[PDB]
Amino acid sequence: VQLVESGGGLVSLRLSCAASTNLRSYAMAWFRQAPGKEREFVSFINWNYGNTRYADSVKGRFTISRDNAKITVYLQMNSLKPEDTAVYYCAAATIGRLAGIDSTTLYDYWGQGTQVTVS
Amino acid sequence: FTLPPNFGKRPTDLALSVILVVMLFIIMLSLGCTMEFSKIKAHLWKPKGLAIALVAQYGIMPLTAFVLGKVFRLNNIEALAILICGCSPGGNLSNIFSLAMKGDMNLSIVMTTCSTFLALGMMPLLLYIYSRGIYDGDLKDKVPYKGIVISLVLVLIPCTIGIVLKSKRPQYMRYVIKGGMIIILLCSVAVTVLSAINVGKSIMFAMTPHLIATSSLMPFIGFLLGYVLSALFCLNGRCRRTVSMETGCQNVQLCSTILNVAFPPEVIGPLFFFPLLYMIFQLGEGLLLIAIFWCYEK
Repeated sequence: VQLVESGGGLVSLRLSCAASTNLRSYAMAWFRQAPGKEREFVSFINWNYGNTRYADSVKGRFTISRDNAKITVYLQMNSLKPEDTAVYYCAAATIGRLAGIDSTTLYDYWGQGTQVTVS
Repeated sequence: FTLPPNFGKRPTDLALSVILVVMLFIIMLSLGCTMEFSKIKAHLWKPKGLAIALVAQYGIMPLTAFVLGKVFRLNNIEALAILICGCSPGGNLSNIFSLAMKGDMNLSIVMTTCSTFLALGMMPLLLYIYSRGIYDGDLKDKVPYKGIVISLVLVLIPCTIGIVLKSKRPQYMRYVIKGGMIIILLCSVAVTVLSAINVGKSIMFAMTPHLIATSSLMPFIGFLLGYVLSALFCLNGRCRRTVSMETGCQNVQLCSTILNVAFPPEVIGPLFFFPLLYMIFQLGEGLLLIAIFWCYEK
């Protein structure tokens, strides 16, 4: 019943996150779990509006965008670095609460998970 | 896209508030010269006056806000922004609307200042029954307690000093209100221009079909549903227009203080503009109600 991702292949690849059920989320963000490491924040997007806040390293490279019609969320990547090899974990936020965007406590729903590898 | 400008900026964001206090101080002090205390205790001692109106916004308006939430299936951020607006006490800018409505102006205070002292004790415990699944943490600390007292007292001073002028020498009411009409109109230009400088530019994003719908029909239901329960429940026919303009009208400058602290500002986006936009339609709905009940005289 969790969110569904696509993409994530050996290597500019764009990967989608579609909600597997009709749910109303006020914000959806992407997270990345490095191999044998804590998951790090990567990108954020508001749902009604277009607010976005990328992470430190990824400020210019990646781009997160939604579509009006469908409920899929995208994260277009460009200029991949060989340190980006990790397993990206799409996240959704249903109920509002006081939690940091970077922190994972804000997000009530998580994703199936997909692995991105580069060379 | 976003809300680019940052709030709490000294150049313009303070001019919205450091001038509004001046705007409100003289206006209500000028408004304070149409009330007699000797019959105020008549309104207070027998609670037939405030009871219908106080219940009309602490047992009825939250339902209107909560029903619009579940029915419209709004997300748990806007479904909470309009609920916090619903629980908000009687607006300090509602007392203006009783004057143009020929309502019982003395009963306006008895349901404005007395219905704000209940916001301290109701709203913090009025959210547990309405945010059971719309917010995870507690709202106990997010409510601006010290922002209501410094708001009620800033309202209470013109409420009493407004009538006390009729005790030493009301000859100097001529010397005061003759300029108050002349002077306070200069402030409204400063209030209206600065708003269009800072926050008005990014308003275009804020509008939303499922957001204007709540902000347009909620001040209307507050008006009408506040009146029928007023006049029909044996209360005076001419006094009912005082309750009607108090149930629908309510402050939203208190809701904005909660969203600033409840949860992060990137989740908000330009949802900060809802209380500003809510009052625009709150004011707009009334300015259509003013004419209609000014038609019945003619």
